[PDB]
Amino acid sequence: GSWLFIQPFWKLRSNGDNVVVGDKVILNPVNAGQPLHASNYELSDNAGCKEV
Amino acid sequence: ELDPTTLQKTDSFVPRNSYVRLRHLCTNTWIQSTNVPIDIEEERPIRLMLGTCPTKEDKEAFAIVSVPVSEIRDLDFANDASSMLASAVEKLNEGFISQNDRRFV
Amino acid sequence: NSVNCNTSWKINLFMQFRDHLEEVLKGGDVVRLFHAEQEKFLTCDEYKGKLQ
Repeated sequence: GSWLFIQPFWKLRSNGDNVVVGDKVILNPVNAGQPLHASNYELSDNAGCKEV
Repeated sequence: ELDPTTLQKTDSFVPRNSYVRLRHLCTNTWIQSTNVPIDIEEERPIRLMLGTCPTKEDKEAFAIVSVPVSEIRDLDFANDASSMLASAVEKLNEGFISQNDRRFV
Repeated sequence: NSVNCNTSWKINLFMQFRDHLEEVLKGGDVVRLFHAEQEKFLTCDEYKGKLQ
């Protein structure tokens, strides 16, 4: 489950291109296939922290 | 002015088919695509306005695609042939065309 | 026309032979501007009475 695909969030970047620091990317779990997401749900125990 | 979107060889020549970001030197503003159509009156607008803004966005980048010289030559030949045939059409409409003009046509 | 004269032709170097390579962006080349994000080609044409 730790395996993750780094994918281009910008159309300019294409598969096989070198990742450049400061570039927005998409992290897709290989097995799950659903990209990570910083949801707006807030944890009850912790204040101001939102689940990923 | 052009700004690279990726690492370049010590500011060497601009490579062919390379993504670039355009900026206006006089204003120091970068280009950007806007959704405000230019032909809203048309039932299916196809023209989208572009504008230059002081802030730069990495997403807004225009790639330069090289066109073969053969395509440009064919386009120029087509335009010249269209012009000559228009002239011949005008001559025929006038009712008189010279024999040499007919041979050229 | 070809005839005896005193006319002289001043050669001006527009581009050197070394610079005449197809792997680089050269001045005078015909290019197309393509917006990667919207996947559209920049166009210039007359809409009503003016070029836009």
